[PDB]
Amino acid sequence: WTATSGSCKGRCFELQEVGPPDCRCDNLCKSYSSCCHDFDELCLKTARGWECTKDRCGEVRNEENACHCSEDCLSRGDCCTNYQVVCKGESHWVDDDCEEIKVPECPAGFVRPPLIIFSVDGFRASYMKKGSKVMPNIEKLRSCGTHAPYMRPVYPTKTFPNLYTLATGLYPESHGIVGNSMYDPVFDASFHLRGREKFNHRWWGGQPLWITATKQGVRAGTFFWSVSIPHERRILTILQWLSLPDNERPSVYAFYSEQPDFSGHKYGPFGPEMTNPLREIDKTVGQLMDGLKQLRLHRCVNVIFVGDHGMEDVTCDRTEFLSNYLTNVDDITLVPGTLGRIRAKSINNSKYDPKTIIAALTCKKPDQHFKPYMKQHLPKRLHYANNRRIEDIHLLVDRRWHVARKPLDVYKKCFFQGDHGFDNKVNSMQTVFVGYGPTFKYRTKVPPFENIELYNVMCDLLGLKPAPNNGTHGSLNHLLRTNTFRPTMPDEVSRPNYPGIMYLQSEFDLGCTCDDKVENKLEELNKRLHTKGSTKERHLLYGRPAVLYRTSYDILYHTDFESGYSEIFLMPLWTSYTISKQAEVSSIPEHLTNCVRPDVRVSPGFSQNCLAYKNDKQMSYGFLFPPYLSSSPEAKYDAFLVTNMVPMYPAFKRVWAYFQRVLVKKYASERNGVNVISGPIFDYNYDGLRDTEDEIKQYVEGSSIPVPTHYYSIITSCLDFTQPADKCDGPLSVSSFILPHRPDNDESCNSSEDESKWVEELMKMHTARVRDIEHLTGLDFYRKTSRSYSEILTLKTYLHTYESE
Ligand SMILES: *[C@@H]1O[C@H](CO)[C@@H](O[C@@H]2O[C@H](CO)[C@@H](O[C@@H]3O[C@H](CO[C@H]4O[C@H](CO)[C@@H](O)[C@H](O[C@H]5O[C@H](CO)[C@@H](O)[C@H](O)[C@@H]5O[C@H]5O[C@H](CO)[C@@H](O)[C@H](O)[C@@H]5O)[C@@H]4O)[C@@H](O)[C@H](O[C@H]4O[C@H](CO)[C@@H](O)[C@H](O)[C@@H]4O[C@H]4O[C@H](CO)[C@@H](O)[C@H](O)[C@@H]4O)[C@@H]3O)[C@H](O)[C@H]2NC(C)=O)[C@H](O)[C@H]1NC(C)=O
Ligand SMILES: O=C(Nc1ccccc1)c1cc(S(=O)(=O)N2CCCCC2)c(Cl)cc1Cl
Ligand SMILES: [Ca+2]
Ligand SMILES: [Cl-]
Ligand code: NA
Ligand code: NA
Ligand SMILES: [Zn+2]
Repeated sequence: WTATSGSCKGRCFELQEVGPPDCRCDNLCKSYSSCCHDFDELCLKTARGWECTKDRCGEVRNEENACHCSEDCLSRGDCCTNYQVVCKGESHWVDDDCEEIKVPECPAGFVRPPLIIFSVDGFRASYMKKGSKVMPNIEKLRSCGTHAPYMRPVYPTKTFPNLYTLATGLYPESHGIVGNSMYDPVFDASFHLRGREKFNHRWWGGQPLWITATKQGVRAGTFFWSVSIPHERRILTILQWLSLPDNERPSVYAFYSEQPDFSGHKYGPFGPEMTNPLREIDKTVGQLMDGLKQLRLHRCVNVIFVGDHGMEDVTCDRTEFLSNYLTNVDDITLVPGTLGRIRAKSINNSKYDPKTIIAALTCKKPDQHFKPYMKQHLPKRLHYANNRRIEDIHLLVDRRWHVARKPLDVYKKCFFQGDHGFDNKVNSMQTVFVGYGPTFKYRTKVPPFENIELYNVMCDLLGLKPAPNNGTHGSLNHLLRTNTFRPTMPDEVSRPNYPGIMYLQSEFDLGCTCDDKVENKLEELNKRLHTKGSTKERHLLYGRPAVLYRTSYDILYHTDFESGYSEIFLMPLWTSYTISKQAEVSSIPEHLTNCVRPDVRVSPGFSQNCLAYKNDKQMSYGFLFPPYLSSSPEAKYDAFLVTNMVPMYPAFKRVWAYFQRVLVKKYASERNGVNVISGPIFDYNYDGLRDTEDEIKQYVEGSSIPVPTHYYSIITSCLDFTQPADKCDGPLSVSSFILPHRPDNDESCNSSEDESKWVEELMKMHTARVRDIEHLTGLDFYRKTSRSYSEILTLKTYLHTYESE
């Protein structure tokens, strides 16, 4: 109950929120049924519209008008945004040449440049080029400030997950807003866009920018606007707040637009009806910038123009129906649309079984436009699993498509021509970023980056210390003129051992055999130097990775590769090798097919054994440095060392063998040499973080050899590909992957065919950032390069997406 009989007199859009049953005058009251009786009248004035005209110039202040053109309006801070243009012969901000803002030019009393976040829903990245003729204010921000060709949203590419990621720097799985619709089984509550439950604080995790600012003594405007408050009024309110006294004035502000998303749903991303909503957004930007110029703040404020997601063409006839796959369709709840989430309709039903649901949804139709997943098998790059609100069964829906439970659901809900929510690597889902202001660079283009990074930068822009988040702080330093954050490399926690020859062959009883007792004074001194790290500068190009947790491990040197061998997990954490453009692929000789050799540098007790693999009917083994790429028949023996061996399902060996036999060499030809670092990942609790040994759920039968959940590789070369990977003078180029270690290839519908028809497609799907691999392994790569650390941070956040332009 609200006693809505108090007044909003002088309280319009108050920044602090009052405790009911006192009525509220903040820009949230509408949504709570709690506005004072006189809110509309006093706070939502509209008399005479939004623009000064010639005859209103110097008028007598009439307090009923929406905005003012009277003489005193500037010092009252409530002029219409075009006042100076109409009544003082000023020019519009968009008609002025841009001039570098080298330093903040702020009125006295400003202790820091304010930050204004202008967020636009559904603003697809290509609108910047395609709509450029009708968006002159946005185009001026873009060309004069710092801009990216696009900004990658988070998955799912829905509105609240992304806005809250912008505000917190967190993956939806960590902040908790994992969709536009959700069920929390601990609360036993649901969350929908309509309604009031979305306002309960228990849904919203992490620490959003407005709370970060408040806790550190920076005042914030609101980050939420009631849908009925028109855009002109939101601008005028921000401009009014900017005129408060030094002690009351916020330092950070947010504007939000429902457009062009609202229209994109009805008409499609490029429907002819879309030109007008782009015109109108641009006009709103014009009003803000003219408003800032009037207050002499247009060379003082940092402005971020940022989208939450793009928009794709989607119609009702492109709907796949679960009723065409399942007979039990009434025992399930589907969260539908551009992604699928499935749970049991009732937890009393113990005859509900996720395994048979997945099987009934897997490769059932020739052109199937979705793919089912246990959430833990989703591409690690999506970071979409570690939250009780994310259902165990997920469907990744193809771009342009919908999934629904039954046809009745679609026609008893064609309405729409556009939607979003798809995989965040999809081009149509990309959105925009422009930074304009004293703290951003002048006329600078930066490479595409992910919206998880912005929270750190907004904290930098405001002199705040960011709460712990998923950005990599310093990876966006190149956007900024000043205020950069000077990060330091994390300290190595465990130093390695460097074992020499310490064990006789006959101390090993591992059940391993090798045809290798076939017999020099030149070439024994040679092989000794190789084992001491003579070729290490060839194969370890950027230094050895640092181990950032407490563990016991050995560096092992070889002619063709170097490894960091874990005595705890009985395999390498990392293996590093360089393959030059000239290198040749050979095969495994027949006498060596099943050869595994003891490593006399490493004790029996810290080794794998062949017998476990023999006894384990499901589990076979592969090698991290591939025998196929050995530099010589004699160096090939090193590849069969028990310390280069890792556990692999036969189904996964098809993938691995193709990557190692065909793809590595392909990349080295295309890229002019590559450096490769490969290894195992253990993420049994799917939190995106390295497992400790007591978290391992599966071992090679009858042994202590833990089974990886994934295998990674990091493939580095010279960005200037006229220089070979091993002799590169400037910036690097990287692509990486985290392949799921699965006992079947059910994920690849074409897997019964030749690996050349499906393997590379699978790897592309599981593309990753080096930074994803660092979280999963506790390692830190690129420790010794000739590049600045900020540049390396940017490289570590890079994702190779395999989309076209
Ligand atoms: C992306 O960045 C983020 C932020 O840096 C990373 O997430 C962090 O990961 C940390 C490591 O896992 C984690 O630290 C844990 O914190 C526990 C305290 O949790 C509270 O405090 C934090 C900080 O204020 C707060 O944010 C938390 O809020 C979570 O929970 C509520 C819901 O309950 C949500 O509203 C909120 O959104 C958030 O949810 C998310 O996090 C939790 C995990 O905390 C997930 O379960 C959710 O699904 C969701 O993703 C909390 O209010 C603390 O208790 C933990 O400590 C246990 O484990 C350690 C190991 O060191 C042990 O030593 C401790 O003693 C303790 O163990 C005891 O409890 C165990 C579990 O009950 C038990 O098994 C043992 O036997 C012991 O008795 C731990 O320190 C931190 O909370 C999150 N922060 C956030 C915001 O998510 C994330 O990893 C990054 N992602 C990637 C890929 O890099
Ligand atoms: O992050 C948000 N806005 C946003 C706007 C621009 C740029 C980035 C983010 C956001 C804030 C609110 S809230 O402030 O009202 N709130 C949050 C926590 C307590 C419950 C009610 C709500 Cl309900 C929804 C969103 Cl999406
Ligand atoms: Ca883990
Ligand atoms: Cl959703
Ligand atoms: Na086996
Ligand atoms: Na298959
Ligand atoms: Zn939308």
